[PDB]
Amino acid sequence: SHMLKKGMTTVLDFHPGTRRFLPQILAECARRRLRTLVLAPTRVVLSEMKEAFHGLDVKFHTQAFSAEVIDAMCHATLTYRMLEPTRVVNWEVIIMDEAHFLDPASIAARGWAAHRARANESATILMTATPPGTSDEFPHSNGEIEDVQTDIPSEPWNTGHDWILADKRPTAWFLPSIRAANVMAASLRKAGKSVVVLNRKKPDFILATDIAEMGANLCVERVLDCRTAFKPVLVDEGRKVAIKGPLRISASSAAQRRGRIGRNPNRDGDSYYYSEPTSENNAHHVCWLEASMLLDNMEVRGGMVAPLYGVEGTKTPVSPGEMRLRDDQRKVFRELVRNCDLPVWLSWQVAKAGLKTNDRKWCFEGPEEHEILNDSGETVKCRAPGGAKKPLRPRWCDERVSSDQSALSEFIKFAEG
Repeated sequence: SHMLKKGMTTVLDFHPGTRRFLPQILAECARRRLRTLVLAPTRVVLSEMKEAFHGLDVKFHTQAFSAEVIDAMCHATLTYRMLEPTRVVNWEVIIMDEAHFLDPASIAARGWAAHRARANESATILMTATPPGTSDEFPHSNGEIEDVQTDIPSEPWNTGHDWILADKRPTAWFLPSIRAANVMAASLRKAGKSVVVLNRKKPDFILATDIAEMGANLCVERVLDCRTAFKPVLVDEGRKVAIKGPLRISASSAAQRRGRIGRNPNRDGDSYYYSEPTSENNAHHVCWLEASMLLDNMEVRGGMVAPLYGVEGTKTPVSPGEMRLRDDQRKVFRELVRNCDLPVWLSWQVAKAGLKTNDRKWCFEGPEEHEILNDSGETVKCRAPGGAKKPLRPRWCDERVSSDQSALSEFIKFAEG
């Protein structure tokens, strides 16, 4: 009942299925004239807020926050302004929608918002059906759900899975990779089905690798779940970032994938098919340390140190405050992540070293074991600073910059300029 009181932290575990409650809690924020911050996990959810808030006086920051008692923005848009030594904003209420996403900016924002609550500067409200620290693969739903443990193919099949296409309800299918989704998509369309592939009108199939691109608009009665995903994992005693998979997903991630169906109280019998078990052993995933780096470098009133939120403090391998940088170090760290589209972990390695954004030498002073290949198997090479064609070796290896042709291409454009 004291949601909007400074010092209060409140988790709201509404059944899935932004359009009803959030407009109301913002209204009382307006009547109380409390400076409110509304955080969204994705640009999709942020756009749905624009429609849901049309009768409200809310400032949306769809690109930057460089300047109305309610502010609405994405987690990343908040994290990156906090990386600058700038004017602190006394947000008295902080509301986070879908406070369960596990990208580093989302995690660090939870610890940031949770810190302002403990510091008595803000009231913090987290909204998610799967709060952090919950590990239940089958939580409550509005309508009853049919759970089925069964073998689900990852590649197209010519025998033994009649039940998939024999069901006619609109279906969402979570697959390990976009490559698998694209391959599967063509095989389902040659089978006569309508397919839509979500990536960076009702189809018979919607294929995606996560729930990030899915708004509340999506209408689906059945979910197939490979329950796997590739992840950026820390390897080699934590001095390299490698991509590994297909790995198991956590119980909350499977609960969120399953949460796409069962949203109607009137409709029972929605079906969720899965095979793989889940796993919570993910402390070696790089996103926790990347969340620490970000949070241990976001501006806070008083310059104080904050741990990650709740159970997410157990997952990070460092200790609160450990990844803080000097301001001159940090501005390269902020500039490299924001405008050069480089992984958070890698950008922190250059800032701890002391190099500068326009200097691209570190792309070259690396050992040959750090050399990057291509899809055809050859070793790529590009222009070093000064026009010298010198070989491409990162001083710190982060396999995210060479995961596909699109990655190392744009990583080369970073090396050349």
